Amino acid sequence: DVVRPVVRKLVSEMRQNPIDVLYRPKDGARPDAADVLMGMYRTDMRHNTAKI
Amino acid sequence: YPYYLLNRTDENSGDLPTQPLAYYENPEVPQANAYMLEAATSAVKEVATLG
Repeated sequence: DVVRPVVRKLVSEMRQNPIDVLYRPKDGARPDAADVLMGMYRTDMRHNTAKI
Repeated sequence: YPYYLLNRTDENSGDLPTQPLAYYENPEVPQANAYMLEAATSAVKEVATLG
């Protein structure tokens, strides 16, 4: 193999920068409108199944 | 001994021809084997990375 180490490097590089949703309120929305839905999203998408 | 004496004459012939001396060629480890050893070592070094 001369290509698989490249795949390993790319996978490790992108695993070092996790990305997840971040809800934000609308322009005219209240400055605390997104807290409850974001909290529920964190609650649901924190188990091992989501990361896997 | 400071010499290496050789017989010069043969009975039923003239002098010994005494062709130039030949030696068994030294073992070589053909460069195919060495080059493939280097290639295999380099390959193992490249794949032996988890990142």
